[PDB]
Amino acid sequence: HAIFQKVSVNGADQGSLTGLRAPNNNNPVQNVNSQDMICGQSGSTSNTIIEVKAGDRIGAWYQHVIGGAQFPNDPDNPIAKSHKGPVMAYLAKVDNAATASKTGLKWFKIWEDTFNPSTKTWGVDNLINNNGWVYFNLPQCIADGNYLLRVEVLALHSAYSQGQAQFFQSCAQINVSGGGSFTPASTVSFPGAYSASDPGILINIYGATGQPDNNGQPYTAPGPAPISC
Ligand SMILES: [Cu+2]
Repeated sequence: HAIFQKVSVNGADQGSLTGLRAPNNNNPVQNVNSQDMICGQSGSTSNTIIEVKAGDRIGAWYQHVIGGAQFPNDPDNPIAKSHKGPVMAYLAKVDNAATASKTGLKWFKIWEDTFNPSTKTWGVDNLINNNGWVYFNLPQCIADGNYLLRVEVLALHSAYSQGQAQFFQSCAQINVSGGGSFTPASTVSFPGAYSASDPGILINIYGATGQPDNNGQPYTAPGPAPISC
């Protein structure tokens, strides 16, 4: 249970919920065919469009609730340690990131932090150690203009049952300057890109000793592979 609620651009804090379409509650989305998969549950919307340069170091901040820890010494801030899973970031080109409908967009993945089998480290593990932040560079080649920036935590602690994987998503409204001429060869739909039966969604991550180490096996994140310039 956590909410993507803040963006940083090359270390510059943009402010809580500034430029975000984020849910009001930290409850997970579990139906991969729901419209809630696009930007999380409908909650707060911002009029701000975050100005970014292609290649910038983007930070995405998860916290247990809106504003940080739910209470002093909250053990589930930024997110419960049991919630092992990947973190993924997608882009969708839109004309107007402040007014565009989240429905029917053409998404492509730009980054993911999934699972390292030799270190037994999940993307969520890195999120926790970075105090809720996940860091990734916008591709140098993406074209100028407005995008929705979709960041997604997929918690797999009870994903061994159908439809029980937990998704925590929000969208950031951005405008890219100094970009290139990249257009994705292929795009995916949200909802639609994920299926409940995907090997990275319907999965038992627990090993011999009951640890969430995926039995040291490689993990296949759902959706397309990250694009390359
Ligand atoms: Cu949770």
